[PDB]
Amino acid sequence: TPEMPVLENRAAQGDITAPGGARRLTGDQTAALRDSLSDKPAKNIILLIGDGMGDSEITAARNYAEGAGGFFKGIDALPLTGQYTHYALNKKTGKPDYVTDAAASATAWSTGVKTYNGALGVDIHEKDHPTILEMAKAAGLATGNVSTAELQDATPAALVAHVTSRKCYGPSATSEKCPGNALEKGGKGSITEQLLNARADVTLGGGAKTFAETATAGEWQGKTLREQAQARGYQLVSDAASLNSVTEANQQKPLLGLFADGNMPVRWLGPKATYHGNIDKPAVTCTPNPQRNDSVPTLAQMTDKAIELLSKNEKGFFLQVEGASIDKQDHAANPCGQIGETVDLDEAVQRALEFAKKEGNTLVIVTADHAHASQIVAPDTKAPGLTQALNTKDGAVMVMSYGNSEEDSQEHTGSQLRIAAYGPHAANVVGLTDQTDLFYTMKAALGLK
Amino acid sequence: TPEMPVLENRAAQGDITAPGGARRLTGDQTAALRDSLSDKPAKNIILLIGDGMGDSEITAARNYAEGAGGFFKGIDALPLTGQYTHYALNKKTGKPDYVTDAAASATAWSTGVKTYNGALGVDIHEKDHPTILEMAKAAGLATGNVSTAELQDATPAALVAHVTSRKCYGPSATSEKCPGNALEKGGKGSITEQLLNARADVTLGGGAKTFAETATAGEWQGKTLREQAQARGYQLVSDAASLNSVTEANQQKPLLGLFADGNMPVRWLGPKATYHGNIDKPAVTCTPNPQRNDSVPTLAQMTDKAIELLSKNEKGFFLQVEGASIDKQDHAANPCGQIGETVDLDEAVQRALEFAKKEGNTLVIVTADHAHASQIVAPDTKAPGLTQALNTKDGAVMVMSYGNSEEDSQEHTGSQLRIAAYGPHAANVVGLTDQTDLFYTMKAALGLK
Ligand SMILES: [Mg+2]
Ligand SMILES: [Mg+2]
Ligand SMILES: [Zn+2]
Ligand SMILES: [Zn+2]
Ligand SMILES: [Zn+2]
Ligand SMILES: [Zn+2]
Repeated sequence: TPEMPVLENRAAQGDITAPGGARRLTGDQTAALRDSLSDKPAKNIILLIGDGMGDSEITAARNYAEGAGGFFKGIDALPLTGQYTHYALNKKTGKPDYVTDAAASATAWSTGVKTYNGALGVDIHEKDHPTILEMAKAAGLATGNVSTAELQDATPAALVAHVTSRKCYGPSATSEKCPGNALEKGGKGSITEQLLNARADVTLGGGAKTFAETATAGEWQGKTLREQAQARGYQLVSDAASLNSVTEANQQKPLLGLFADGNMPVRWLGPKATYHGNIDKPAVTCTPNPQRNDSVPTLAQMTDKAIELLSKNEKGFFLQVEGASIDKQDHAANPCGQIGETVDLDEAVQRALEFAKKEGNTLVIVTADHAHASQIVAPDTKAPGLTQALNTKDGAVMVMSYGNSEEDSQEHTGSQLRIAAYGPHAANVVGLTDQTDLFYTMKAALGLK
Repeated sequence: TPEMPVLENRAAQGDITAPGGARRLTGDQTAALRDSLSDKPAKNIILLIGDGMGDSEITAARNYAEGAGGFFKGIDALPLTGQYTHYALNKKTGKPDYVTDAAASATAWSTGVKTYNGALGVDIHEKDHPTILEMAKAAGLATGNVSTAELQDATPAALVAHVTSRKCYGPSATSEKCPGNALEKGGKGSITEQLLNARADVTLGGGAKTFAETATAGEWQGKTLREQAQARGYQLVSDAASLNSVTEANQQKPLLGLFADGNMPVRWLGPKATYHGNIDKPAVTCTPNPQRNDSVPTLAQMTDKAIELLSKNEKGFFLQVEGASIDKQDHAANPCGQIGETVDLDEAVQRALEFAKKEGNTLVIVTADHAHASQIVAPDTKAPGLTQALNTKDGAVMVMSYGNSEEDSQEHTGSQLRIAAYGPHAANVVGLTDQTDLFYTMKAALGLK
């Protein structure tokens, strides 16, 4: 069919010190872009969330990994781009809370309604709203939700659970934090419980431990959430090997991948940024993480199988893939960790585009939930916060900075950030939009009511 | 002719607390976007540089001025969008310097070659390269260069001067800082002298004092740079009233507007951010600047007249307009002063679009040289640097942070930033591009050799 181009090379054209050497473009876009514009309907949609992966996160990753004139074959390759707003809401006044958390933002792009920090699937009135995933499942479409964080953490949970607070993981915490939701108290239940009820075809990530809890009320009272899964049809896999033995993954044989007690281990090791570290200490070179066992699947691997299983549905599918720890390491002021994670995601995003071009009716979207702390500063910056110099692909030093908190956790920031898309309806992310528009853009491309 | 739509409303559709209330989109873009793609040649081009106005600077200003669900009629209204890279070069190794200054960046978009921080119109070998303005003048097109900074400052000087350091304002400093350029030493000369030789039709800004210097060598030796200007044909205006009396402005009657000794006064007052200021001090509300005399033209006012004068050329024109102090107040950790300047810029950008739509073959581009320091943080952020909470249009507090420097000057940052465009060839800004492409995009739109 009329193939929509996917940016093949936005890397520098040559000698960056020479005239025309640093150009990313080779010729005029007008035609190429025009060939990317389609209001055909998406058969499927894959949405890649780089948790806290704003433009600075992207630059620092490219800069370190592929060099300043380099180019991410996935993240940088989506043709249509824009910047979106992601403000949350103050619960009491319903006023904008300029800086959102994982909870409110996820709810935003999945239900189309703004909310307060810490909420999952509810508007500020605590009223429920159906998720893009739920709507899909009803339409007969296959659903998938992948992530490197515990499956209970906001971003993935936002598509299946409806709770007043995000801390309402499983049984124990919900009873004493989300009573109105508590199963025993007559509510729908904990995030975990609600996820198992949700029943999406493919659900992979960490968070094994919240499955150790036993239900209190309900049909499965007494038994651990784990057994309830199995008992209800769920195939349980815990490693690369078992993950590959799957062939079918459908409403009767849903796949539940629990690859870590909590979050999946980080891709790279590197010390954490320190006070004056860019000046008092040697420049860092990132290293692979010894701890991460070779049996723990990688985001791209997870993304790959999901796609392979999900693609079987004649109607189509929906898949959320999250590279969660970009944000986490960003909170930890740990460059190597964070950068490596963005790389991890780029890899997954590559795997998504590859399929996007072959199939031809897919919508690929890459973006973040919000902006974060890290900033690329000058080698000699003498800062008040946490810094650290890194040796980049170019053989140059690059200095990173964390200084928007004295609390030991570096904070999110409120800046608008990038949203790139490729395929049918990819046009709706261009210019300035709001994260809730993302929701509407998925519903309409997918032709959902 | 086929009119290209200019984003009329990306404000929220309604109640931000309700489902679909926070949306900026009202329908599908595909067609509207289609109707914006043209490879027709631009008759003219207007380039709006918000010095240091990256996405965080845009959000903070829209948040405070128009509210989070608000929309900038100028800045936010340009249909086509993308993110570009602006790294500079190390002079010694020709390696990437991840964080450029005003000088190198300006040089990148105007000549099309990367350079080291502090250079104006030279590559790292100190070899000269023609500017887009210079090329335009030769092509027979009208030229204009507008700024709120002293005309000598990098951003506006980059289009007419070729100096080893940006500190080579006029006579004195050049002799002792850019010997190879110094007139008497045989060189082309100081930035001022080079500007006066450049002879662009319209040149308005600040920097009156560098014109008090007297040339040393040359035809006009002994006399002050100012008399030389008059002696050569320049119409010298110094206020709104004189600026409006101009009718012609061309090669024989070139206009030179010097509206301030140095930089033009800022638009808004507001105190400077302080340590723990968001917690220790009351929330601030910006105020207009009392100092700013009513006779000092405003950026939009200046942009307006430039356009009016420049529009007279049957061939076309080229116009660089810079809102300079966004960056200057940003260095100063002064939210009210910084936001005010971004607003000041939006006003001028509106002017540009207004014309852009009427004429029909204009290319408008709005962007910044680099990213800067400010960050929108949480009301209760307990930070190491400079903070300050402000009362926004929403009636909510918005906290801003400055903490990438213990030096009393807040630093630039290397993050990739937005670049929106409207008109012929506006497509070439979509996706990831590099600041030097911007140079090639102007050259081909304007059909220059
Ligand atoms: Mg997450
Ligand atoms: Mg400037
Ligand atoms: Zn997040
Ligand atoms: Zn976070
Ligand atoms: Zn600057
Ligand atoms: Zn600056």
